[PDB]
Amino acid sequence: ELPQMVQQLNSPDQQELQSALRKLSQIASGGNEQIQAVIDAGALPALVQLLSSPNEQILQEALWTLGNIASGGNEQIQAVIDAGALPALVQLLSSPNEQILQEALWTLGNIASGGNEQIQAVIDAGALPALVQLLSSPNEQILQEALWTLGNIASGGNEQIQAVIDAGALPALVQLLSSPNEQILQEALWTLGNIASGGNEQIQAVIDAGALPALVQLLSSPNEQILQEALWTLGNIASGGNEQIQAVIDAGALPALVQLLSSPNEQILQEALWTLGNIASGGNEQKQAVKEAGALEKLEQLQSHENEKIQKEAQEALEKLQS
Amino acid sequence: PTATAPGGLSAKAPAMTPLMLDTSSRKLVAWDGTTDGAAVGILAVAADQTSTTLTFYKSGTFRYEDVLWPEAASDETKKRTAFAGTAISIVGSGSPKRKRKRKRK
Ligand SMILES: [Ca+2]
Ligand SMILES: [Ca+2]
Ligand SMILES: [Ca+2]
Ligand SMILES: [Ca+2]
Ligand SMILES: [Ca+2]
Ligand SMILES: [Ca+2]
Ligand SMILES: [Ca+2]
Ligand SMILES: [Ca+2]
Repeated sequence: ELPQMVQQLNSPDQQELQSALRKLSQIASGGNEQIQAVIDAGALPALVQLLSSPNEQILQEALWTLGNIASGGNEQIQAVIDAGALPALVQLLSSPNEQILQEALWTLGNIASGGNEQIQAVIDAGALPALVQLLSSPNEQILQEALWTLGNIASGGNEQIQAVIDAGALPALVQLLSSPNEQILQEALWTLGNIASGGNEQIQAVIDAGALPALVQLLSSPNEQILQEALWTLGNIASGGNEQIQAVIDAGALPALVQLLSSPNEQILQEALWTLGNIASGGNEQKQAVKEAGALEKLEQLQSHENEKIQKEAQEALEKLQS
Repeated sequence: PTATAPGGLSAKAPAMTPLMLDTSSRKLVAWDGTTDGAAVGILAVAADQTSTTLTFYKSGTFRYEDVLWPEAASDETKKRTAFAGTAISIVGSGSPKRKRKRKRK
């Protein structure tokens, strides 16, 4: 039944085309085994062709189908790439139509949720220059979707992270840390976290951008979600070299981190113990700063926590500090 | 310091892949993650099924994060104790995952 609908995507009859497009959209939402059935029927070249359609209703429907196919596995994301979707999607980034724009962002973000080769394919198609421009957008809906795709791109390897840095995304992300909008702030924190998860040169770029003063201030936040992301970013920066570990101490992170060791929130606690454990694995100067903050007695006490994850993280942190 | 040995890989293996000995071919293959204490080294240069010679580390201190552990290896302590009887040394692990997918309709 499925290869008839694929042939019907190029059929001159308007009712035939739209009904096939609607049925195929419904199948593309029914799990990876159903997504594969659509791909094996050869719908992908026809759906990509419809992204050039002068009919906004059809364009939106084909774009929605592709976005749901891109939510599948890496083999299904690659099938979307091999069908030439990326050049069409990068063009839809210059669209004055906010509905098509948000849908193109959602599809690109889902493609950037695949492997390193999938993320590199998004980069090679020149998606990053348009995304950095969308970071200055007054449209809160478009800004979040652009921040979401940027974050999924920065979730790849070191070269994929460096591509985000070289595009000039870091100054905007840092300015977005001062945002009163909790959703935009969370997304700007999530991207920075993925950038700091790479190597030492990527971690340094984050420090050079001036992310640490805002990151340290966000530790005094009553928002557990903002708190977890600010902590995860500071922890990833602290997983770098001693000079990078020193930049964390210089900003005044330690008194806030030590205060967070009092938390009954096992999620905040595990991340606070991990961040200090990374700072503790540095040189003598950094170890002395941790001891000076009063972490030693806290780390030693948290070794008696009932939860094995907290117990192990406290043990690892205290070990790295005293060695 | 890096050692060399004949390679008997069945698929692509990047740098930091743990290696074990294949008793049949007498060549080095990727460590299964099921045979306890069978890991002999860590791949230094990315290789595959066509590669004749593997360049690997037979000694050194490596972080747990840096090593590309196989899917079959589930136990954290069994991974740490995989290089038992060798000059290799392991450290500690992280916490979550970060690849976001959004399915609608
Ligand atoms: Ca039109
Ligand atoms: Ca408009
Ligand atoms: Ca607005
Ligand atoms: Ca607000
Ligand atoms: Ca790291
Ligand atoms: Ca709260
Ligand atoms: Ca996290
Ligand atoms: Ca609790």
